[PDB]
Amino acid sequence: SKLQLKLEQKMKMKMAKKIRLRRNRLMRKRKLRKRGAWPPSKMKKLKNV
Amino acid sequence: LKYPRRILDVYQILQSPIITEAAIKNIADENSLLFTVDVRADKKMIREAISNFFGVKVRKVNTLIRPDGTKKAYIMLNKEYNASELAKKIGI
Amino acid sequence: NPRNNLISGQRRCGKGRNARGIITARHRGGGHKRLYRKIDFRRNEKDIYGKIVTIEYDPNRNAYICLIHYGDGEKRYILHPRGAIIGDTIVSGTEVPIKMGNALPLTDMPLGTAIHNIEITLGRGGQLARAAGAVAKLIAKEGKSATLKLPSGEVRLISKNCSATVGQVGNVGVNQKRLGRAGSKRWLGKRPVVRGVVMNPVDHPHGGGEGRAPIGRKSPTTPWGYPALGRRSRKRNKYSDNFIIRR
Amino acid sequence: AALCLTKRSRSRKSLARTHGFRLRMSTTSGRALLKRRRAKGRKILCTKTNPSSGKRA
RNA sequence: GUGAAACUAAGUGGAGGUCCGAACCGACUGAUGUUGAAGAAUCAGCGGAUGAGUUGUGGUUAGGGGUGAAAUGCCACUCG
RNA sequence: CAGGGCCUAAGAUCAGGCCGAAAGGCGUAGUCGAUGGACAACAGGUGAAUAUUCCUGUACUACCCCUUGUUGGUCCCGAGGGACGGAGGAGGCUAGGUUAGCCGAAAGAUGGUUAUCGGUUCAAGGACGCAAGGUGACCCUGUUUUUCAGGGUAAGAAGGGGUAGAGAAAAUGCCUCGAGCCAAUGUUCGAGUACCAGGCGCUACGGCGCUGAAGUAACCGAUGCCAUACUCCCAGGAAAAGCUCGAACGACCUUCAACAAAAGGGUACCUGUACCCGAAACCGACACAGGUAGGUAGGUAGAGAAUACCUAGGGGCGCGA
RNA sequence: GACCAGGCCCGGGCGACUGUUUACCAAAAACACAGGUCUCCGCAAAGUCGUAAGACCAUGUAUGGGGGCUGACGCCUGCC
Repeated sequence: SKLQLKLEQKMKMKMAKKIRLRRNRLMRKRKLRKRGAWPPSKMKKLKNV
Repeated sequence: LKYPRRILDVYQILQSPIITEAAIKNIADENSLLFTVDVRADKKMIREAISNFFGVKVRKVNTLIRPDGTKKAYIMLNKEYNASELAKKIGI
Repeated sequence: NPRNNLISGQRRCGKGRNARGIITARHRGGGHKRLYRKIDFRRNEKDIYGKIVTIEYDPNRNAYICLIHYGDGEKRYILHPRGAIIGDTIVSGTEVPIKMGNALPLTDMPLGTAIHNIEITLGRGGQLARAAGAVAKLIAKEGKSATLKLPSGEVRLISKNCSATVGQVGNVGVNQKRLGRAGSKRWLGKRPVVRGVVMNPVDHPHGGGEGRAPIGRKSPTTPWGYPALGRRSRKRNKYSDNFIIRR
Repeated sequence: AALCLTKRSRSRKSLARTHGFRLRMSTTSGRALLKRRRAKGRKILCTKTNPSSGKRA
């Protein structure tokens, strides 16, 4: 009974983990768009500079 | 009630096709075709005025303004309809 | 615990000085944002105890403030006095005994006591003697007044039904905290003041000529013409509640 | 350092919030200015911008 | 080191309105340039460069005024 | 993708309200107002002028339909959160760089020599998961307390959960369970019948056509991520909406209507998009030895974004002899 | 070994100092400064702008807010 509760809390940990990591990676992508340095074509072409 | 954004005389929402060579490139290469519309137009009003007057499912409606004032509309039809067999009927 | 949802947020922007935009309170500008602290001057919860959990630095004040809870679910800030033991319990009310930190109306108390936060009339938040060491004493009471020696060397009979937080208010050691970094005046949002001799006659009345100009006028004046030594700037008939100026 | 040059690359949005038609019509004084512009015969009584598009030319 | 103090080796730490010096900001000397390349700059060095810093964007104070770390300075190459 | 269809700061306009010869001044609710907060796309190709926009691949948002349950649901209200400082240096790694391995070619008329010359590329996203990094509470033992070895506590983490007061959520007080937690990085799919050195066939000699090898390891090491992570200091570091939770009171609609999901399909609002942008196109009247916010930061020598010479890329400064 | 890359010492005057100042002839010994002192102000505060309503002061309360002069620090600051 208790291990199933630990699996429900673990499932809450997976759902909230995927949501928080999704929000974090999208906000990193917005922080790199706002500086003007996000798209890896515009960085991979400017690897030499 | 279902209002549009603006009531804009729907039998005049399209003005003229474009007969440049790049338009024929869009026909043979894109299954799309080129119209000249007025500035007061939509991706919802032009898109309805193609599936009714022509009888063709239109895929997308890529619009742009042109600095002489008038508006240009690249309309891409569905895969089921060739734009070349529907453009020779009009006169392209 | 910062971000208490009691710091109250939106203010008028920094140490402002604009009435219509004209400089009207001079030498202001600069520093941090200095987000204010909405503290509980007028204690509207009487006869319920409350502990003390945090002594937070209010950047708006010269002293500190403290976060006080209650037995019910609330959070307030009050001025903590000198002697605020962490975890000590304060309680406002009408018959609450005298302790360094709690509040009570000015009637139900003896005379000759150290009190910081007093009221000048009923209903107001808190007016007098709330700086970083400002302590007001009581001379004996009267029928509906109370002669109170507030920390200017000044006595004042006052309305007796006024709330008062008994205690000597702490952070006295700002008498000796030196500003010796010499640009720390600018961190408080206080621009440098120019002096009247070294201005022009269009600006100040002591706009001089060659050299360190002597003061020239019969009296040292303000930049708006009034004499700036001895001339008491007080309306002749306002209250007549003060007994003697004693200054 | 810069030069003693006055106008620069300020956005036309902020030039239209100051010298545009709205702050020119929000006062009795500015609409009196438009009495003098329309009374003289100027083809362009304000210097503005547009929130949608740039120029039809 | 004494029953505790006062004080000191040694590390750890990274404070400064600290120092040298780029971007950046500013303009101390000298030469050039004076119908100048430029209605205030070029060249060689120069002062600050974690701050009382610099700058973008959106604003604010308007002339019997504003603003001024105060020069009658600045307020569109115009300011007693 | 950037703004508007979302939100507010400074500030502006301010219904009513106060004031004032007029014009209008003050000021609350409210509404505008990005330089901020919220929200979903990357790689290759095409191309006289367009590419996160067009084609192809894999995705992700916001609603509808299709299946299970519910009788209430939405908004206003109550709350959490959004939500924030400066400096400091140490870790863990990525981006880039160098070297080595591998693959292809190479005789470049010189004394010798292959020691030489080019590739060694891959994103967003979907899954699985984190240590020798930080965090996890107290005491003894061994070691420089430390990385670790060992014992005990019943709270001592991320987190949940019960209650008690006028107490739905929250907050406060009490009790209990949980030894782990956090995030860059990472493996696989995407992803090769792509890209790519080379050779193979014609030149409008401007390029197209067919085929295609290896595509790994280690040392450095970021000013980029972890990271609003810790430590220190005073000069004490925005607001609102989106989001999440929830009783009473208040407005509306009610059964195949509303709400919450699980796969699968459908649908995709306006404006900006060229070009110059350390400038001949902007601002200095000039195709003016001047100015203009921000981003990317290769090699060698060097502490270094100075300096000297160079790869990429771009020029030879629009009078010459 | 190129480019790059502190000249220093001994005295004195002034200003303690870092800074700010006359955009386009003066960067200073000038202004500011930390510190000192006098003086006004009890909150319906003083002071400032406005005929007024009102606003800054200040969502602060004499250890605070104006205003005058002097300018760290050390010794003092006499007579009328």
